Amino acid sequence: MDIILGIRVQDSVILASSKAVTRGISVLKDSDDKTRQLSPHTLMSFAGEAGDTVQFAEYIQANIQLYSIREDYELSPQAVSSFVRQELAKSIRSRRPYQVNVLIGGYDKKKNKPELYQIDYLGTKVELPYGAHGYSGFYTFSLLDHHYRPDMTTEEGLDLLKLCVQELEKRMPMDFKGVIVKIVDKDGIRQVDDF
Amino acid sequence: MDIILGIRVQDSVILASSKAVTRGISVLKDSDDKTRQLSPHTLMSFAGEAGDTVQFAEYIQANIQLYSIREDYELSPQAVSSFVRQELAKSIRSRRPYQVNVLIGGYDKKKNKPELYQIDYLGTKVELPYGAHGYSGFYTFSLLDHHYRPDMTTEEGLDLLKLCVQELEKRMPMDFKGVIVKIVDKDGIRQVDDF
Amino acid sequence: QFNPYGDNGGTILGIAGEDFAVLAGDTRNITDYSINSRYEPKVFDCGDNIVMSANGFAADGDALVKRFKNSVKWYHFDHNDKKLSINSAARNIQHLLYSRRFFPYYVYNIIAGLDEDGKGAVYSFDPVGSYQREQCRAGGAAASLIMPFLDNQVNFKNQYEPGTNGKVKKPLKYLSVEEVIKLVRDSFTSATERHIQVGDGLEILIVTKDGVRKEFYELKRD
Amino acid sequence: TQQPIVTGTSVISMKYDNGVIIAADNLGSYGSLLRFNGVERLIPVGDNTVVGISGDISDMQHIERLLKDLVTENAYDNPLADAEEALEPSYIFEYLATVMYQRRSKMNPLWNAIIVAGVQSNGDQFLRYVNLLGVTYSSPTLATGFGAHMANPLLRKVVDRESDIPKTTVQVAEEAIVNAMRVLYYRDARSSRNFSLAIIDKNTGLTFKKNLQVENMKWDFAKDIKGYGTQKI
Amino acid sequence: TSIMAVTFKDGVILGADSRTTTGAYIANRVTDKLTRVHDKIWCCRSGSAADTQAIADIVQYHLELYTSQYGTPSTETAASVFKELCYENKDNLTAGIIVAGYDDKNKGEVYTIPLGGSVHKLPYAIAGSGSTFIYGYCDKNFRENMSKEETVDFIKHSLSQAIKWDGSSGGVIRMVVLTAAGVERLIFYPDEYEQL
Amino acid sequence: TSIMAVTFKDGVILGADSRTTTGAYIANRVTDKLTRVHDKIWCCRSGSAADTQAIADIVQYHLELYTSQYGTPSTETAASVFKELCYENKDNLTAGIIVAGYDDKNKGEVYTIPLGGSVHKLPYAIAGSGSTFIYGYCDKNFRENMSKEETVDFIKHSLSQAIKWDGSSGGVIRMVVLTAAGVERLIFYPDEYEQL
Amino acid sequence: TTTLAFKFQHGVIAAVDSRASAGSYISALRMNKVIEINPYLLGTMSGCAADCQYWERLLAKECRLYYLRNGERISVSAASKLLSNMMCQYRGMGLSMGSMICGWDKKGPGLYYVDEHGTRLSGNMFSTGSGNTYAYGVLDSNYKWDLSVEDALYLGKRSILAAAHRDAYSGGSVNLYHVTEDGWIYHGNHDVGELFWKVKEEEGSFNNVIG
Amino acid sequence: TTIVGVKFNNGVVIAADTRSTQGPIVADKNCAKLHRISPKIWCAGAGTAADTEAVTQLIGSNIELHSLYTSREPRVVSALQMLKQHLFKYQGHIGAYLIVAGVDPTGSHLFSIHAHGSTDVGYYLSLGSGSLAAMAVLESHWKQDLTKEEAIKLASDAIQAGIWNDLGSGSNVDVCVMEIGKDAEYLRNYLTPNVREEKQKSYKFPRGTTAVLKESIVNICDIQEE
Amino acid sequence: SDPSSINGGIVVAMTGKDCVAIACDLRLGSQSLGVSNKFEKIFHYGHVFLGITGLATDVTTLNEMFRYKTNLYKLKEERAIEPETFTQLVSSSLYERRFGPYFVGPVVAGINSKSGKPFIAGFDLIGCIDEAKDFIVSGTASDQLFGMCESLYEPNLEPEDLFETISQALLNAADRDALSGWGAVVYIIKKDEVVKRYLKMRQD
Ligand SMILES: *[C@@](C)(CO)[C@](*)(O)[C@H](Cc1ccccc1)NC(=O)[C@H](Cc1ccc(OC)cc1)NC(=O)[C@@H](C)NC(=O)C1=CC2=CCC=CC2=C1C
Ligand SMILES: [Mg+2]
Ligand SMILES: [Mg+2]
Ligand SMILES: [Mg+2]
Ligand SMILES: [Mg+2]
Ligand SMILES: [Mg+2]
Repeated sequence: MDIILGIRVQDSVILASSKAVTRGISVLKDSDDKTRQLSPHTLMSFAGEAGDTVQFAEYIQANIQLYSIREDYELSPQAVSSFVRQELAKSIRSRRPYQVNVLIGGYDKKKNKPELYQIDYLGTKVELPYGAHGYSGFYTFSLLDHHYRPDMTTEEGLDLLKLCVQELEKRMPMDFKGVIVKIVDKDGIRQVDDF
Repeated sequence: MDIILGIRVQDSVILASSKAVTRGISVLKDSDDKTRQLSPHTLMSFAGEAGDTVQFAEYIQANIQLYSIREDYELSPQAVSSFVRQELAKSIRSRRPYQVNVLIGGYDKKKNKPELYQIDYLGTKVELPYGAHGYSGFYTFSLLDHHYRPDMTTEEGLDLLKLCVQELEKRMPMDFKGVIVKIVDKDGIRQVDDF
Repeated sequence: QFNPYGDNGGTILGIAGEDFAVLAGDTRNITDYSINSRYEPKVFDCGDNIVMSANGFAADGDALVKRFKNSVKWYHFDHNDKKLSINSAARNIQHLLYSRRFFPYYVYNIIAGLDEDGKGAVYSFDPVGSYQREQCRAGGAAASLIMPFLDNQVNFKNQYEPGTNGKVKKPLKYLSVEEVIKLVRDSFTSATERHIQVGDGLEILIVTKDGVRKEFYELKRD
Repeated sequence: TQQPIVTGTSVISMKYDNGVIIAADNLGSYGSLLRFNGVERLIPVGDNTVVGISGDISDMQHIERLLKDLVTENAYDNPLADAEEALEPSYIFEYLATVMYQRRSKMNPLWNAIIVAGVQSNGDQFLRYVNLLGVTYSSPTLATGFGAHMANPLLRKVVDRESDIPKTTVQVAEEAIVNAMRVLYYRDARSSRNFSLAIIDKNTGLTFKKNLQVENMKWDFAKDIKGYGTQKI
Repeated sequence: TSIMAVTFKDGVILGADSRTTTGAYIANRVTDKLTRVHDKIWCCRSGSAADTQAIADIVQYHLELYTSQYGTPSTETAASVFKELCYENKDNLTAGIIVAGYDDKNKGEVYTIPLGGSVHKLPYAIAGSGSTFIYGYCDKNFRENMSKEETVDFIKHSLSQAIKWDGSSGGVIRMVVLTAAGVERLIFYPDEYEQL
Repeated sequence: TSIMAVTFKDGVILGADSRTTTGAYIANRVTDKLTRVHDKIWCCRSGSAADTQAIADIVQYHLELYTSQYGTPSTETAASVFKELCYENKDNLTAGIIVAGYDDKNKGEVYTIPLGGSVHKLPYAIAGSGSTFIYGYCDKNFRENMSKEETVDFIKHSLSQAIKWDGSSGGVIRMVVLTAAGVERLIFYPDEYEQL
Repeated sequence: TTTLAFKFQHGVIAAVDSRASAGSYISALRMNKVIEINPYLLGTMSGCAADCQYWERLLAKECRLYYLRNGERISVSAASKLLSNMMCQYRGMGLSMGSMICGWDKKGPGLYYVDEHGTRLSGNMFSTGSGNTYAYGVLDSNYKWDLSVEDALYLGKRSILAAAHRDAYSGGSVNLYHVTEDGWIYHGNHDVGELFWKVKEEEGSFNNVIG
Repeated sequence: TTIVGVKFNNGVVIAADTRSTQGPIVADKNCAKLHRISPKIWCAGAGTAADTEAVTQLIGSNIELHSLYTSREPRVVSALQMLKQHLFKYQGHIGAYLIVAGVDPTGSHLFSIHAHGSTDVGYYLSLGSGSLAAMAVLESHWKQDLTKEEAIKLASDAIQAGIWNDLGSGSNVDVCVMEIGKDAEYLRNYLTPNVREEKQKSYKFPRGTTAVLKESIVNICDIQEE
Repeated sequence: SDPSSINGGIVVAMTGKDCVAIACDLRLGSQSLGVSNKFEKIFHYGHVFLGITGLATDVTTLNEMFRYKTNLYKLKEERAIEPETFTQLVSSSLYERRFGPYFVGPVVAGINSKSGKPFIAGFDLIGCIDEAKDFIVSGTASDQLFGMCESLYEPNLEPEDLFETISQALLNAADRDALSGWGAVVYIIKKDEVVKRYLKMRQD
């Protein structure tokens, strides 16, 4: 799929992901949710080759849910991100690699800190205040470099995110049909229904 | 460039053409007018490879304007369309062909009839009640086949055209930044400034 | 580089009547511009009142027929000498073909017989296993020459009743075996004229409740 | 997948009233080089079958051994190995055809074209072809390689259809085969003058003729041919 | 193809086979590969038949015009015209030509012109696909100032072996003798040379 | 490479040149191409040196094990082991081997095994890139039941011409004589064979 | 091909054409591109005919086994997922199969799009095949949730007609299906040749075409 | 295509089949492959059909003008030389493979010519996809000092071999005989061994079977007076 | 990509008793997309009719060219061109572009005004003439037309019978070709009257 954005503010992580799905020359769906809840305080968005994205995300989801039941304990966002990276680093040297890029947004309940991890299909992990995959960063990083502060509120984070989407909508040739926005904080995961 | 549409109603011809211009991954302009007035009652829209489109259109424009001055007489839309076709049919077997597709909308003052001609880069001419180039027809022709009548008014023609653009905006992956609409009738050529 | 496939030419034709069915095919076998045999049978009696022809690459066609004949034998062993119905045979053949989805049997297969209500039946396949029951089907080299003729003369397509002028179609009256054999002979005589891979001989297998009957007719040898 | 190295050219054959004839030259070519001049490409199996092979010689020698082993294996625990349960041409052919088609299906073919000629138990004539693709066919006349293009037309003038077989004698059939071999020597650049011929008759059995030569050749008219158009001297 | 030209006491002899192939099919089994460009200047052709025929026709034209103006041309002069064509058009040609001729002053001379368009004057020359198989035989058996009958036997034996091993060579052996006496054509059939 | 094996009255002789090339560079000018697989069964190698060495080493292993169990193997048996390797691994090999040996029963025998893995029993055999140039010479000069000295001269003269025309061949001429008397190694240097 | 399917107030409509092609040659005029997996489950076909038939009939085997083990009909969601998992095993092996799984279960009417990449999408409306763009044009401008069964059947029928007309590799006839909570209902085979002229006259559409 | 040329006592004969194809499809069942360069010089061609015609008509035109200029009857070597120099210039891109034969004041002649510009001489020749089938017959039965009647038989037998055994050849046999001191006789459809058998049924339709929308008269005449 | 099959279309011509017929479909497309159902492929220059299949730009271009040439022929010769002569003009004009050809499959049809003899002919894109007595076919459904014409045709048909035979050959051939159809036209030609009929066919 096309565009996935992420931003870590003071007390939460915000993920924005496009709604479009295209086969051939036709847009089959304009309300697709490119994300899976890995645990109550960990969300993963994804983008890459057709089919591989969902299969990979659901496979990761199943493994983390299995861990949660076995230990009766939620893994830290850092631990989950490391598990995901290893699976992708394992995948890249397989017969047929999984062509999937992800952002992992989580709230660490132990440290009381939001955390955003960017991982590409090769297994390249980086912790960031804000991140993106593909061409999305080419348009948005200049705005984020300018406006971003670490003490921003969730509402200020959403306003800066709106500005990023507006820039994408102006200068990108592709129509990605807007974005679904989700917030990850101490209370869990919720969706912003109006954006 | 991307999308150019045309429709011939009772007493006029309407041409709609996209506003987007893209180089690399960036949309450089969202207000581009993909058309040239060949004569007071003849308009030509165009779409194809970068640079070739404008060069070809302006070359045709110059030749028709030269004819008008020499004879003190406006050529019929049919005559202009035949001249254009021959230039493209001449071009396709050249060392480097001009990769340009056109629609020619004109009002014949002698016969008191609107006329729409569709010509592709090979020099393939067809007179039609409604026409398009590239992938535009794949989305729009089903609507036009259903709703089109030959006795339609100009206002009904614009409403049917709005429906076509809405369908394109829904099902096309590319963002073409809306369209500039122009009407060709007995009184000449005018632009619809609000669409 | 080694090419495992080839083209042995030939053409086949299956037509279903009301209480009978025919499966016809020319007897010519070829490679490129040479003739291998003027009489190499292509349509076979496979048992249980079923006839079959696999047209295209003869080696793959002979293997498929050989396998299906074997499938019929084992169906009797495993299911108390039960008769293999034409619809059950068709489905079985689909699975034989799809077993080689990634190294296909390069053949267009047709079978003919009678359904469980005694009516004539023709089933048609593609090289990878898609099948469907049909009334009329030509397969092979001259398939594109013959099929339109059958659409016109068997299903009365584009034919209307005089005087009405296109308002009323020609009614779909059934054909007799004698009328069908005429259409088959004329189909192959016409195909022999305009297609270089078609000729030499014509062998027709007719299926009725009474059994399987053969008819042979000569064709032009040029 | 491979490419043929040392090769053998045409093998030709036909049916006649009481049996079959088969012939093939004694050359083993190495591309354009006429490397080996004493190669036997007709291989008898018992006293009722002759297998003629063209194509790759290393694969021919392999097949030659399979057939030799087939005879050995058929004799095992078989008191009627030299009688009712002896090897038939149809058995030998179907075995080879099974092998050829299996090898092509593994994309590792035996780069050959084979003709199995013989006479069955009931006196019926057997003549069938098989090649590297596993393709099989039968006809009153059969030939491989160049023989398909040049020999078949000559042999089909003698036996054009099935009904001409009882009318064709062994003298006529042998004469036609020998003429065909001469024509191939004139026109096939990978052929030799020396060849072998085998007759399998239902009455007189297997006759295997070696060290035959193409004779009665026409070359004299060459003296009169001068230049390539305008030259007179 | 198997072609050769050999000098001897009284002049020079050209020799060749008669087989022309299109792959493995023998398009012509009685070809005449010994072609005349002047009364006593002949050439042996190898490579593309179209190219070698076109060249030899142009050379024949040049030497006919030379003769009209300047008198009988030398064998060296003929070889130079061949060379000039084969060298300047080397990108579009596939021609290997042996030139042989007789003067009263220079006697028998042999020039070979391989693919590139170089010229090499030699006592004897061999060329064609079948020449490879007789490099050793010809080197061991060639002598200078042989008699006519010795030279005929040398060419006959040599080409016999070339034909024996090369499938692209065969048919009859044609020969052309160039001396002061005149021009003699010879021919030798398979039944004669095969049993050598 | 230029290699050959020739049968004669008292047994068989193997012969070879000594040049190994990597393109136009001579990597080794004193190579020993005559290799022993058994006491009186030797082979001449052509093609990929890696492939032919690996094969001959495996064959030597098989015949050593054969001898331990069943006694002295025949030359035919040795050629069969070569064949079985060269034929079954024809897709990954580039080996042209001549096998030669002496029995008291069968006397001198020569088998050649070209690229495909076919086997051919012959009175004499030639192989290698330089063999092409001596097909005509060897055919004309070979006789059955020659003497030792005649056979040595035949091989010497033959390889001398092969070396003369083939750039991939050269150096010294090595020979191995296989008779009832035993095994004799020979060597002939350029100054001897070049002036033939 | 052109296939479509959409959810609405009274269930789900499914409509397909019946053409088959082998290059420019029309190999079949009347092919069935719908499979009746069970009385409450349908499957559309687009792409390789062999792949569509084999895998959807293998799905029906697996959906039937579900009923025997659990004593209950399989959901549309689960059926679509089994099929998408089959596609993921032969990932990149060259299969060509675009399908819609239509049905009615406990959650109400269900519609899932599944393709050879393993894609699985839930939605109210889908259209696959070489002529899907033409069908989408009619559907998008005329679709409502408040459609009557009669008007809904006509929409799917008219949408295929639009594609059959313009797309060269779509045509022959139209096969209609209506899925209810009592199961699916076949609404016949409609020849496009006859249907075109009928619709032209009654609707007034296709004015450019002469008849 | 199967095409042959055979020399005899007092002249030369050529023959050809009558099948033309577009791949595996037969376009014309009675094509005329025997072309005329001059009255007593006939050629016949295989390969690219348009090239064999165009090059035959071109050289035939120039031969006629040459004959008029020189006040002499055209020679076969002239047609040969003109053809090969033309074909050589286009380096095989003109796919014309011809057998050329004729009689002139020098005598009787028979040549073959290939697309790249090479020419051959012979007493018997064959060209086309059926050349091998025909040549097998020629090599079997040809002899020196043939008569006119023996040569026509050999020629047509050679063409028949191609008709029956080559799929690229078929239908009828055309012949042209060029004898010295005589007019050339062109024998179109000399043999007719492939006549289509009567069809089992007539497919003549009832009048009114086909549906019609509009009828109209087409004006093919010029503009009228008054 | 293949220029002979981008736009699609078919033409067929038949001889009868003192009459000829020529027919064509009306489709013009861009591969899978149908663009026009009014693209007629038959033209006439006096009493000589020419049908052209293949690349539409070349079809249009050639019509304009043969109109040009036949109009000059008439001014100089002071008479209309005949079918036999026109056939040679077409052949000549196509071969002059031997190494940059028009991607077309022309078909000539007409009756000689002097001899009264019916005439048809066909060509390849490069000029090779096919002068058949019975029928000529051209287009993307040429194989289909060959099969229909060969089985339905019989010699010496009357105009009103010939109409039915050619119409059915075209219609049923077009219905087995994706790139042909969308309407059809049939010309029935006699020595001094010509009728043109539009056929009713399926529009898919
Ligand atoms: C449109 C016609 C697109 O062309 C549809 O998608 C159609 C779908 C479909 C048809 C029948 C049954 C189920 C679904 N698809 C095709 O017709 C399909 C197109 C095609 C071709 C090649 C590929 O490979 C990438 C994909 C898609 N055509 C086929 O599958 C062809 C091979 N089928 C036949 O040629 C065929 C002949 C035949 C004879 C008898 C019975 C069945 C036969 C078939 C399927
Ligand atoms: Mg990264
Ligand atoms: Mg034939
Ligand atoms: Mg030879
Ligand atoms: Mg050296
Ligand atoms: Mg359609």
